[PDB]
Amino acid sequence: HVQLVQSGGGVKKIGAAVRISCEVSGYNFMDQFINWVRQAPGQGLEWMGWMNPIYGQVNYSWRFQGRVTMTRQLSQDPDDPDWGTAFMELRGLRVDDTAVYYCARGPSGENYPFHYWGQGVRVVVS
Amino acid sequence: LTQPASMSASPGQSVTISCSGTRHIISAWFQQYPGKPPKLIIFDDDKRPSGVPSRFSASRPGDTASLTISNVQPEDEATYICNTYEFFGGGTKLTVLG
Amino acid sequence: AENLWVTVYYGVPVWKDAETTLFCASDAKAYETEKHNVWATHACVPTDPNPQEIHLENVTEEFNMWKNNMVEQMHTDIISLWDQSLKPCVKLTPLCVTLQCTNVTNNITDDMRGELKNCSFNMTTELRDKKQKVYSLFYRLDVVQINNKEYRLINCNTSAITQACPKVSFEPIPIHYCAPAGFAILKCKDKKFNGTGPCPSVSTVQCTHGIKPVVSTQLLLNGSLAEEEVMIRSENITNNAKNILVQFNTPVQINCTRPNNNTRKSIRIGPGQAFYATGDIIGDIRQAHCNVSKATWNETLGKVVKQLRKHFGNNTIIRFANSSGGDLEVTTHSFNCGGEFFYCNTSGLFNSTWISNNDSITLPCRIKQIINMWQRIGQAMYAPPIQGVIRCVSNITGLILTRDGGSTNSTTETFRPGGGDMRDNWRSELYKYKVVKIEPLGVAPTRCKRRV
Amino acid sequence: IRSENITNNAKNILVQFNTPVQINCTRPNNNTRKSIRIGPGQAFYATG
Amino acid sequence: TLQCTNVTNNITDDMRGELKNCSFNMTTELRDKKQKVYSLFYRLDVVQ
Amino acid sequence: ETFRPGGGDMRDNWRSELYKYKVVKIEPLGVAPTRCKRRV
Amino acid sequence: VGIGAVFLGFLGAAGSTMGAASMTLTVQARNLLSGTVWGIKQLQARVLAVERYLRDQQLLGIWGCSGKLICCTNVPWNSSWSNRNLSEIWDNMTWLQWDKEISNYTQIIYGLLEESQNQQEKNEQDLLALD
Amino acid sequence: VGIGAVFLGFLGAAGSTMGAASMTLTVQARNLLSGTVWGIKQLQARVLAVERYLRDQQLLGIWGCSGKLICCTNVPWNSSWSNRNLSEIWDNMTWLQWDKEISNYTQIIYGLLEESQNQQEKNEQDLLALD
Ligand SMILES: *[C@@H]1O[C@H](CO)[C@@H](O[C@@H]2O[C@H](CO)[C@@H](O[C@@H]3O[C@H](CO[C@H]4O[C@H](CO)[C@@H](O)[C@H](O)[C@@H]4O)[C@@H](O)[C@H](O[C@H]4O[C@H](CO)[C@@H](O)[C@H](O)[C@@H]4O)[C@@H]3O)[C@H](O)[C@H]2NC(C)=O)[C@H](O)[C@H]1NC(C)=O
Ligand SMILES: *[C@@H]1O[C@H](CO)[C@@H](O[C@@H]2O[C@H](CO)[C@@H](O[C@@H]3O[C@H](CO)[C@@H](O)[C@H](O[C@H]4O[C@H](CO)[C@@H](O)[C@H](O)[C@@H]4O)[C@@H]3O)[C@H](O)[C@H]2NC(C)=O)[C@H](O)[C@H]1NC(C)=O
Ligand SMILES: *[C@@H]1O[C@H](CO)[C@@H](O[C@@H]2O[C@H](CO)[C@@H](O[C@@H]3O[C@H](CO)[C@@H](O)[C@H](O)[C@@H]3O)[C@H](O)[C@H]2NC(C)=O)[C@H](O)[C@H]1NC(C)=O
Ligand SMILES: *[C@@H]1O[C@H](CO)[C@@H](O[C@@H]2O[C@H](CO)[C@@H](O)[C@H](O)[C@H]2NC(C)=O)[C@H](O)[C@H]1NC(C)=O
Ligand SMILES: *[C@@H]1O[C@H](CO)[C@@H](O[C@@H]2O[C@H](CO)[C@@H](O)[C@H](O)[C@H]2NC(C)=O)[C@H](O)[C@H]1NC(C)=O
Ligand SMILES: *[C@@H]1O[C@H](CO)[C@@H](O[C@@H]2O[C@H](CO)[C@@H](O)[C@H](O)[C@H]2NC(C)=O)[C@H](O)[C@H]1NC(C)=O
Ligand SMILES: *[C@@H]1O[C@H](CO)[C@@H](O[C@@H]2O[C@H](CO)[C@@H](O)[C@H](O)[C@H]2NC(C)=O)[C@H](O)[C@H]1NC(C)=O
Ligand SMILES: *[C@@H]1O[C@H](CO)[C@@H](O[C@@H]2O[C@H](CO)[C@@H](O)[C@H](O)[C@H]2NC(C)=O)[C@H](O)[C@H]1NC(C)=O
Ligand SMILES: *[C@@H]1O[C@H](CO)[C@@H](O[C@@H]2O[C@H](CO)[C@@H](O)[C@H](O)[C@H]2NC(C)=O)[C@H](O)[C@H]1NC(C)=O
Ligand SMILES: *[C@@H]1O[C@H](CO)[C@@H](O[C@@H]2O[C@H](CO)[C@@H](O)[C@H](O)[C@H]2NC(C)=O)[C@H](O)[C@H]1NC(C)=O
Ligand SMILES: *[C@@H]1O[C@H](CO)[C@@H](O[C@@H]2O[C@H](CO)[C@@H](O)[C@H](O)[C@H]2NC(C)=O)[C@H](O)[C@H]1NC(C)=O
Ligand SMILES: *[C@@H]1O[C@H](CO)[C@@H](O[C@@H]2O[C@H](CO)[C@@H](O)[C@H](O)[C@H]2NC(C)=O)[C@H](O)[C@H]1NC(C)=O
Ligand SMILES: *[C@@H]1O[C@H](CO)[C@@H](O[C@@H]2O[C@H](CO)[C@@H](O)[C@H](O)[C@H]2NC(C)=O)[C@H](O)[C@H]1NC(C)=O
Ligand SMILES: *[C@@H]1O[C@H](CO)[C@@H](O)[C@H](O)[C@H]1NC(C)=O
Ligand SMILES: *[C@@H]1O[C@H](CO)[C@@H](O)[C@H](O)[C@H]1NC(C)=O
Ligand SMILES: *[C@@H]1O[C@H](CO)[C@@H](O)[C@H](O)[C@H]1NC(C)=O
Ligand SMILES: *[C@@H]1O[C@H](CO)[C@@H](O)[C@H](O)[C@H]1NC(C)=O
Ligand SMILES: *[C@@H]1O[C@H](CO)[C@@H](O)[C@H](O)[C@H]1NC(C)=O
Ligand SMILES: *[C@@H]1O[C@H](CO)[C@@H](O)[C@H](O)[C@H]1NC(C)=O
Repeated sequence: HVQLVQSGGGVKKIGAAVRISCEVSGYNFMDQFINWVRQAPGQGLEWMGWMNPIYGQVNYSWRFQGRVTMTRQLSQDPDDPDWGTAFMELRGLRVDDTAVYYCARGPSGENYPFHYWGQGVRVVVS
Repeated sequence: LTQPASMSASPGQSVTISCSGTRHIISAWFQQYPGKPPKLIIFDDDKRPSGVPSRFSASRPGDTASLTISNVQPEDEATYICNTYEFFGGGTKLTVLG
Repeated sequence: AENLWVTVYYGVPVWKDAETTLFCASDAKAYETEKHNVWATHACVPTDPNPQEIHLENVTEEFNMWKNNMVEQMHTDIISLWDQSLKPCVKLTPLCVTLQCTNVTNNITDDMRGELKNCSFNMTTELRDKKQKVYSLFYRLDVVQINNKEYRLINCNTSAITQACPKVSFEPIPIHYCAPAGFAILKCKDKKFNGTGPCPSVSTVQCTHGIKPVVSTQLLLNGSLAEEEVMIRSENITNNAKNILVQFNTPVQINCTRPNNNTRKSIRIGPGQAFYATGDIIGDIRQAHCNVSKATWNETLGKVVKQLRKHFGNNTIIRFANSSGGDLEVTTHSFNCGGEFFYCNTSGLFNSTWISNNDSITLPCRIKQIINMWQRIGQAMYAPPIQGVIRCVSNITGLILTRDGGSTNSTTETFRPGGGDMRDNWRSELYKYKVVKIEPLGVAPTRCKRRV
Repeated sequence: IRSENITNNAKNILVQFNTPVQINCTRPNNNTRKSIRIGPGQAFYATG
Repeated sequence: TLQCTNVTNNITDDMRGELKNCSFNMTTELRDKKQKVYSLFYRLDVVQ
Repeated sequence: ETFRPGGGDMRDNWRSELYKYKVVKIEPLGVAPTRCKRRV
Repeated sequence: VGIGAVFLGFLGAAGSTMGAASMTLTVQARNLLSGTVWGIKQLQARVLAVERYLRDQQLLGIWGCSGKLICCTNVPWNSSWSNRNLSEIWDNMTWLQWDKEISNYTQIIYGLLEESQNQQEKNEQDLLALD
Repeated sequence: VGIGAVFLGFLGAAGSTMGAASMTLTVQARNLLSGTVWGIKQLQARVLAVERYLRDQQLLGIWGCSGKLICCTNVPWNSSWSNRNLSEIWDNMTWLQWDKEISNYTQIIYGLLEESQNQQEKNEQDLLALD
């Protein structure tokens, strides 16, 4: 199947860094770009960029450049070569981004549009 | 992409939803439960995933994407998301009275 | 003229599309030196000269550079030939001893970090009872700390490290791709070739034109040009997940080098294997660098802007920006120069905003020895040091860019240099060829009879 | 019962009966796999 | 050489310890350093 | 007549699975006497 | 230089009229067989080519011809598949249109041809044996 | 089993009389050639099959027929080996009896046929050359 989970939400004081983890398995991790979609209450979905785990490629939006780091971790040992972890570190967040973050992905061989989605980590700022 | 806020319906009625813009670049329709991950219900404007009732159909003669649904089931109130590759629409709250 | 008689004709000219295993061929230039002194020199047939190409007419065949065979497989062939070249070479397994290591006694500043670390450690000689102490030099990207700071090679815990034989030289050598008897290579000679869909005038060949595999993420080095128009080869340009290949006509002369003078040194690791390390650096210490000629670079970027403005509307704003993350070999473009790989950055070029209405450009490098190319899970190879000063003059020919996922009505459509994998390095070389399977034995109706 | 010459007492005798017999089998001891590093890239998988 | 003992089970005389708890040295990635690791083996995998 | 459970090797495990197959080589090109003549 | 290269090339006039297709055939009949890592690749290519050629030759042979290169069968053609006028059938269209038009309707003409030809040598054998 | 078995079967009437075996021959002539660790086994099996088929075809070729399937030769037959009445030789027994009856006298019929047919084309060559 297609297994994907999230971790690391919560509420944080302004000026700190929020770490959000998305751990995926059940499919070969080399392909299938991670797409990081943020959903702000009271409005439709907005997109904040995507990541590619072959070489940690990133592609941000017109707003987040200079505030986000979309890092990754592959599997070191060939025992389980399809266990991937995409991390997103968000820094210096304003008070107006209390939202829910999903790590979506795409079909076999492409990236658009999103089929699978995540339960979603909710982040609030105080 | 300037979608309607919300609309109401009654069981047994067929309604059409129109998405504006999209400049003829193929749109998609997402059904979302409140506080849940929406799953794809229409892509390529011509196909639906397995497990979807056939009452859903979509097309796009021009720029606007028209999605028509028939015999709406009473417990199918949800929110609807319009997708244009990278963007995301305004969404609509469809409420079926009982 | 009313009876319809069936006939079958052999040798009918008619083909179809098929997926098949092609056939390599090596030029006589690689054959000039033999006994495996070079790379991929005794693994192919000699190429037949003076081919019998015939200029076809009145044929409208379609290509599809993205959904075509013969390109997804040549990567497999290249990687298999590359991997088979390390089987008879040395292994570094007993090397990962705790290197007691210090800084080179250079006249460094605070910011300019010591790019050479002088590391001493123990090794096992031929006599298994005795152990010797030897010293060597490593670049800063080959030591990670554990705790007079003990260092170890970065990929030792990751996987076993294989040392490349000094006999082989990594320089690319021209290759030819012929088809086994029965197939044909349809190449179409259109000038303004989009690459997908129909192509007006075609020609059948038995072997490909000179193709050379060069590993380089951004700004593919030493490539093949375009005919008249600076081409932008990605039809599906609106979706921002796919890279955008650009191929501009006049080449840009990228001239780089390393001016240090390495002194190779030999240590005995066992009965038959030798470990080739860096000795004492003699002469001056500097930073390996690249130069690009400013006027040519600026004119080429202007041409690229002109041709990109057609696919996004006339009145729009375009501004480039350097890569914004990733590994050290896709953050900045990587290239092999003289048998060693430069991870030399490229933030001095992609920085120009073009509204709608010679001082050589220098750019600094950093050098790495151990490499994990093609991102194989458990294979890290060691590049032996090259003695002296090293230099190479190369032909920048294209770009590999990625758009920005701008929402709303983004006018300043910022692009980035997006290296991606090494497959797009070749997809710009094998876009004009399709492999067709000849299907003889055609069937046709006509009038005739086989009497007795 | 598949052997004609059954009289010689060295060759085995194969029997194949029509209805199968259900045989269940299991171990309930809950093992905990553990990883140890045996070398540069190789793991030894012992019991915890 | 495994320095090995018996699992602290509530065994009887007949029910021999079917899990032997063994400890032994092993070579890590750093060739100078050696570690002491413990593991469990079945009785039919150790000879004295 | 006492019987014992005799395991033997692992080949008798399979021989009960492949008792109903034999591999035959087709030999075309039959020869036969009859009455005909290759006319001129 | 000369017409020899054109008449002994490779698919020289494939897209041209079927008259020019029938003009040269040896460019296809002849240029179909001759022409420690990758040796298995080379042998696999060679065996695939030879097996395909022998399958083709056998498929011809079980029919009413083996080496005529130009085979005319003694059974009629159904007027429902091609549906093209036979007066101009040899000049205007191209084999790259024949393959399109025949792709839907094939692996059945072969069956009819082989069965009818089989009956042909069967009753010919019966007649020659009784006479 | 259906008439499709008769049309495109495999040894579908092997045990029947040769009279009922002569009607279908294509199911044997065609189903004889068509149908990476073990790539060596693949190459071995493929070359074995293809070489057997080519040996068979050449054995036909050195005789006076190559593609007529049924082959009738102009030489007499010794009446000491089979010794069955030729009136019912074609309807009562089976090929699975023919191979038995002719097994003892083997690799000499091919030799006699080969030499006699060889001198047959010798005379043919002499006549055509003197013509
Ligand atoms: C890969 O290689 C590329 C090569 O282009 C590098 O790209 C450049 O990186 C440097 C990083 O230093 C940047 O260029 C400079 O950045 C400065 C930021 O502050 C630095 O400089 C001040 C001194 O003013 C130091 O005190 C401080 O500690 C930082 O080191 C800018 O301030 C610079 O602009 C200045 O230019 C002149 C210089 O005299 C001044 O008069 C100006 O007032 C102005 O202050 C300069 O822009 C920049 O990121 C890249 N520059 C270019 C041209 O591409 C990559 O950094 C390298 N990779 C990595 C990982 O470093
Ligand atoms: C694209 O083409 C350019 C040139 O067209 C090419 O640049 C060439 O790079 C190679 C290195 O790969 C250079 O080759 C060296 O040249 C020096 C002289 O400057 C020679 O001394 C070298 O030979 C030594 O090393 C050999 C290694 O085996 C030894 O066997 C030998 O005995 C010598 O010790 C070596 O030949 C070459 O000089 C340049 N070209 C020019 C014109 O200088 C570039 O590499 C190509 N693109 C890519 C990606 O490779
Ligand atoms: C791409 O180009 C941009 C151009 O701005 C580069 O951004 C600059 O990068 C340098 C080095 O990473 C930054 O210097 C650092 O600044 C931080 C400030 O927190 C300091 O702590 C460090 O010690 C160092 O001095 C610089 O600030 C930064 N400038 C901006 C405006 O972001 C970027 O590095 C380039 N990326 C690549 C891959 O070339
Ligand atoms: C790397 O460290 C070694 C330590 O053994 C240096 O070797 C000695 O360095 C001192 C310092 O100048 C010299 O006086 C000795 O003559 C060196 N001995 C040998 C055998 O070389 C070595 O010089 C250091 N490397 C560099 C470049 O300084
Ligand atoms: C190389 O081996 C020698 C001995 O074979 C090491 O010298 C001693 O090593 C022990 C560790 O077993 C340390 O406790 C001692 O302090 C070392 N002696 C001295 C004088 O330092 C040596 O450390 C090893 N490594 C190097 C880089 O020489
Ligand atoms: C490549 O380009 C476009 C989308 O980027 C597709 O071409 C057509 O574009 C029009 C509007 O521009 C759409 O209405 C059509 O549905 C698109 N398709 C066709 C067949 O006309 C094209 O499909 C894209 N390529 C792929 C593989 O989707
Ligand atoms: C990089 O090297 C090329 C090739 O050498 C340079 O082109 C000429 O090189 C010769 C000898 O190397 C010089 O005498 C010429 O003066 C060079 N041409 C020019 C216009 O200077 C090329 O110039 C070098 N790159 C740069 C940036 O100078
Ligand atoms: C991008 O190009 C610009 C050239 O305009 C350079 O950055 C400027 O460099 C000048 C020279 O010192 C400074 O006075 C400016 O403050 C710099 N910034 C701007 C916005 O003009 C430099 O070559 C490149 N900068 C980067 C960050 O890549
Ligand atoms: C790097 O330095 C070495 C040593 O300083 C140079 O070696 C020269 O080698 C040649 C031929 O073997 C001798 O004729 C010279 O006398 C050596 N130089 C010295 C100073 O002894 C070597 O040439 C240097 N590298 C380069 C590229 O010049
Ligand atoms: C860099 O590219 C240029 C042009 O693409 C090359 O120059 C021509 O290369 C062709 C290739 O066979 C030769 O036939 C021409 O004679 C060359 N002309 C000139 C004026 O050089 C060039 O060879 C490439 N490589 C280098 C190192 O410049
Ligand atoms: C297997 O079947 C039986 C058991 O050995 C054998 O049949 C006997 O054959 C011998 C010699 O031909 C006769 O004297 C006996 O009369 C046969 N048994 C009976 C009960 O009549 C047979 O020989 C065995 N097979 C082989 C090949 O040895
Ligand atoms: C197997 O033997 C090891 C000895 O190294 C035991 O490890 C310790 O055992 C004591 C009890 O004797 C505990 O108090 C410690 O907490 C144990 N330490 C560790 C790191 O496990 C181990 O418990 C024995 N295994 C079993 C199942 O008893
Ligand atoms: C594992 O290795 C350690 C040390 O590397 C061994 O401990 C030493 O054992 C010898 C022999 O019994 C003693 O003379 C030393 O005094 C011991 N040293 C220490 C620090 O304990 C140990 O015996 C080995 N085996 C096991 C099971 O731990
Ligand atoms: C196609 O072009 C060739 C060019 O030689 C020409 O001879 C032929 O007549 C053309 N086809 C048709 C149908 O006219
Ligand atoms: C050498 O490089 C290290 C890098 O951490 C630095 O701390 C040190 O000051 C440099 N110089 C010496 C003499 O160690
Ligand atoms: C190898 O072990 C070290 C121990 O500190 C660890 O930091 C490193 O990450 C390990 N290697 C890999 C590839 O994770
Ligand atoms: C690419 O260019 C060709 C012209 O050769 C054109 O027919 C085709 O439509 C172009 N691609 C797209 C996606 O429009
Ligand atoms: C680059 O070339 C264009 C060509 O029109 C010119 O306008 C521009 O000034 C040039 N840029 C530089 C920095 O010389
Ligand atoms: C463990 O098993 C051994 C095996 O004989 C036995 O002697 C011993 O009493 C058992 N128990 C302990 C605590 O060693």
